[PDB]
Amino acid sequence: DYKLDFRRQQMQDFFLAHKDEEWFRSKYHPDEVGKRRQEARGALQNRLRVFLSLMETGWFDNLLLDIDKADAIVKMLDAAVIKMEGGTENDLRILE
Amino acid sequence: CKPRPLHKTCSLFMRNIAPNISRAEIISLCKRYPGFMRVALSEPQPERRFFRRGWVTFDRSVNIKEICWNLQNIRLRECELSPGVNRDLTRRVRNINGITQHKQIVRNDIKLAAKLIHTLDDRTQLWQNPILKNITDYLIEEVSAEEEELLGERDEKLIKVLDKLLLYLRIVHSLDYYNTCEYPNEDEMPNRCGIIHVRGPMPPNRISHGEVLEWQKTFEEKLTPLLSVRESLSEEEAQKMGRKDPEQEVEKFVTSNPEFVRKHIFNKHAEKIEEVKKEVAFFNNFLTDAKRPALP
Repeated sequence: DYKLDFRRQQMQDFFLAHKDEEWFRSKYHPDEVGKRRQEARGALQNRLRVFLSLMETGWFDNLLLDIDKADAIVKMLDAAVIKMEGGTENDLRILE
Repeated sequence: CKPRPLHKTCSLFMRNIAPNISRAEIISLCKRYPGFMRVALSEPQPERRFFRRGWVTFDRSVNIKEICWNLQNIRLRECELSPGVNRDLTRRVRNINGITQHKQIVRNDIKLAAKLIHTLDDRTQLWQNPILKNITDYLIEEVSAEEEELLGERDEKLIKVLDKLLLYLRIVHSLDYYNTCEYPNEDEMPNRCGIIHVRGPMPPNRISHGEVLEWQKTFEEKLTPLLSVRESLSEEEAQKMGRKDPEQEVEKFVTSNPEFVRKHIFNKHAEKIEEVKKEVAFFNNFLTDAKRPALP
């Protein structure tokens, strides 16, 4: 059996060759995987807050995903990013 | 107080960045220019020996052309960055086929969107979701069959439901529905909410009988990759490749490093025994995964 032994070499060569690199550590290393998901869920919860903020404020109250309201969507998407960065209702005024 | 242009962000772009280079040194390189915000790296690609595409984002009140020139002939760990000024997105709101604003196909998309949100809320572990309350009411047909039996196109009520689901998918989970793709790193990259996809104007000819069903088969086929669980080898296949046992290789570390020597390592040096177990799991997670990074 060669193919079995061949895939062992390639795998183990790659684990050696990319052991200490950031991207590889982040995918598989227990410490870095855990600290990645905390950042992810922390940043995702920030995006959830923004969606719930845009709901009650009514930024997509009369807004359908259609090219007739293409300019209205862009105006909303800007307001989404402003709230992600953390701007108040004052900071949104430049869109008006 | 003056209002800020927080939606606008000018940024740099780097074509080839090495895999051994982390965010740390790229951030601290670009940190000392005022108005710096965040660095974003792409997923490395095996075709270029796992090289990453970078994106250094700056504030709008900054001259990016000077800062791009400043770092133009500057290397970092035997790798020339050579940035270029990443221009803004021109065409954001893009079209798709006009068939997707139909009664039956919107109902189909509400079912699939509801399925995606259930899955993504479990996967990410947020929260229950208020936009998924009484969605089952909108999935069922409601018709006057008896009044036809005895005697004998747009539906905005369904579309307004769909939009709240599709906007949630896009804004929260970075999932553009109609294009059928994720934008996973968006929250670090310069434009946080870039390209959204939108329904077409309208079909010129009649809406065909079987063509509506053929779209639903094709559209659901593209969405199924987005809810893909990460692969794993079988118990025998993983063991034959060489799954290292944690407690066994801890014993190999102790014997290499008689009875008084073993009681010293476990009790005093408690940090090392877990560090070996972590690097075993580091290797086993890479082994178990049946979709590894490797040279093509």
